[PDB]
Formats: sequence, structure tokens, C-alpha cells
Amino acid sequence: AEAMALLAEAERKVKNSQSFFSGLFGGSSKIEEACEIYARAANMFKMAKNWSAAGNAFCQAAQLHLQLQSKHDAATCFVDAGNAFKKADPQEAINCLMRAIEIYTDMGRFTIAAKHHISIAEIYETELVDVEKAIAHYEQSADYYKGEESNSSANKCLLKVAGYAAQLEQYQKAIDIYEQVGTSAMDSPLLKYSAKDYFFKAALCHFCIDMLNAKLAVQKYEELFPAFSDSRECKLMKKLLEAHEEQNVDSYTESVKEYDSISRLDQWLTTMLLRIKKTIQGDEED
Amino acid sequence: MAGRSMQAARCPTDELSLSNCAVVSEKDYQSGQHVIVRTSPNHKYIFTLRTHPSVVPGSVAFSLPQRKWAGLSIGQEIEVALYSFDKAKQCIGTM
Amino acid sequence: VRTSPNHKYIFTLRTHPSVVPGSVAFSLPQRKWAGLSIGQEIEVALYSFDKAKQCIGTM
Repeated sequence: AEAMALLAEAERKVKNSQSFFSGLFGGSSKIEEACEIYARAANMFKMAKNWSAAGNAFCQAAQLHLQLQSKHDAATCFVDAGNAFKKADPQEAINCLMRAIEIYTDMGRFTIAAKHHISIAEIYETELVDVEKAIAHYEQSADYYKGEESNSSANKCLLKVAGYAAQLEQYQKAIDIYEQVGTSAMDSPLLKYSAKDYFFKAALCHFCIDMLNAKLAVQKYEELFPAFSDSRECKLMKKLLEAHEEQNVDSYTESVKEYDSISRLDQWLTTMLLRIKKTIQGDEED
Repeated sequence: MAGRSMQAARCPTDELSLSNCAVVSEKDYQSGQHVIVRTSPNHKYIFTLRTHPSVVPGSVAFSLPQRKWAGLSIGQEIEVALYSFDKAKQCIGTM
Repeated sequence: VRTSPNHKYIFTLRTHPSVVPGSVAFSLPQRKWAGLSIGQEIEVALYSFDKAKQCIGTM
């Protein structure tokens, strides 16, 4: 219960012994008791809905637990310190997880480093928006997930790179990413149906390109075009290529006049719609 | 001469698109010369050069019709080489 | 605007933040009247008119 007395009785109990207090063995029993109690204390603040004070209570517990010698669960206390300000409003969970991930990889490990590097990336994408750094976090983290054949996040965090990167700034990465996912997507008997929208994303990114480079993917890809769900990928394209190439808008726009009913359009698709018609503006708008 | 790495770009303006000539820069080739674009060990195409002070040294600009024949993309690497005709059987008479 | 030894054209200035210091931005008409494309370095110089003779009265 004590929000303060566990602290006050442990702060007078944390001290290095070169004195009459030294004696025979260390005070590692004392700081072990203290850090277990700090863990309970950061629990009682989080139970009391104090995720800032609780999160800082995790921060002392999480930093002081390394002082005996415990890098094992000090990483867990770092994640708990991160989860508190991740749940609470502000930042500084970013530092709890950057203290976490380096120490976790310093154990001789790979996975959870990436599994919270994505957490920092989610914060720096959604919340503490630093997408030019979060996308690097997805990138290096997906490099770790690639080097462990955890193909899930290996494809996923790359998709998070490319879906925002293409629209904002990186163009050859768009098709290079959606082809790297697309080949091994065609490989597995589990994956080759997810490849349809993956090559849709490879195609409909136009990179200031007026061409049928999407049709280069058509006469590349294993569509099996009697599968009509790729006609919402490329017959869409077989209209709009020549709509954009004949600088025409009442066929290009008509494609989504009919395609909005047969497919709900999210923000990224309509932003790419607006992207290719900014290329149409640059073809038409004087 | 023997061939160099070039990068495909877009024709500067609509003025050089009605000439059916590969627009380049004066720092690389020279107006009057002919070239043979190479894209594979089986697709060899031959165009005419025309300099223009807007092309980037080390890149060739093509119009859509030229790009609509050779399957060329805006932003790829291609090997372009000067190609000199022979005035015996290569002079067109009935086309 | 000085581009070549036989093309001296006169334009009106208007500052704007997006433009890069040491770069002049033109519109489609201008760039289709002066025969210019992006990536070519032009020689820009201020020019001042004669108020009595140049001012327009019937155009």
C-alpha cells in the first residue's frame, strides 16, 4: 500500500559498504529486497492508475535492478517502464525501450530486440511521429527478422516501410520491396494469394512513370487472369494506363467511380489515386 | 563508341518529340551521330542523336512513341553505343 | 533573362519562399516562350525601364 514508506526504508538501505557496515558479505540481499519491493511499488502505482508515477517507479526499479547483477529482468523492467508511458500520455518510454533493446542484444540475442524496436517504431509512427526514424526502425528490425526466418515481420515491417515511403519519398524501394515479398509470396502454397495486393501495390505506385510498367508486371506475374480478383489489380490498370497516357480523366476517374463500390477504399489507396492524378495534372494542368 | 551505361529519362520538351531523335546532352554525344540502344542480348534498337543543353551527362531522354516501341522505362540502366551505317545496302530507297 | 547570345527576354519579379536562393522559378507559358527546361543554368539580371517611353497606353 505504501506509496512512500517502502521507498523511504529502501533509500536508507541502498549504500555501498566500505565501513563498519561491510563485515563479511555484500548488501546484495538488501538491494534484492529493495528491488523486489520497488517492483511491488511500481505495481501499486500502476494499480492506482498513476502511469507516470508508476512508470518512473518502474524506472528506478528497472535501473537499480542492474546494480546487484541482474540484466535478465532489468530488460523486463525496462519494457514495463516503457509500457507505462506508452499507456500514459507522453514520451520517455522511448528511452525505456532504447535502454531495453541494446541490453537485450548485448545478452547475445536477436528477437526481442526487434520485437520492441517495432514498438519504438509504432510510437515514432503513430504517436511521437518520427517516421523517417521509425521506418528505419522497421528496416533494421526487419533485417533482424529476416536473419531469423521470422518471415512474418520480415514481410510486414517492409510493407510498413514501402506503403508510406512510396507516397512520401522512395520510389524504387516500392517495387523492390513489393517484389521481394511477391516472389516468396508466389512460392509458398500459403502465401501466393496475398501476392495479389502485393503486386497491386507494386503496380499502382507510379514513380513519375506514365508507362505500362504495371503491365510489365502483368506479363511477368503468374496472374492466371481467369482469376478475376487480379482484374481489380490489372484490368483496373489496363484502363487507367491508357487513361493517363491519353491524358484522359473521365475514364481514369470512372475507374474509381465503379471501383469504390466493389472495393472499399482506404486512405492509402485514395492518396495514391490522388498521386497518379497529380501525374495526370502534370500531364494536363497547364 | 563501344558502349556506355546510360539512364533513361523523359524528353525535355514537346519540341524534340516530333523529331524521332534520341535527345542527349552536349557533354556526352553530338548532334548528327547515330546510336544503337541495347537492352538485352536479343533486343537491339537503332536511333538518331540530337543534343540539347538540358539532358544530364550520362542519361538519354526518349519520347513516349520511342518508349512505346522499345519497352523502355524512365529510370533504368541501358547500354547505348554509337552505330555507324554503311552506305551500300543500308540507304533506304523504297520504304 | 539571358540564356543564349540571341535571346534577351524581360520578366517581372515576385519573391516566394519555396524557390531556392540562387534559382528562378517560371511558369509553363514563360518556359514555353523563352524555350527553357529545368536543369539549365541561366544568366539573370535586373533590368529597369524608361517610365515615359515604355509605359503602356494602348495594347
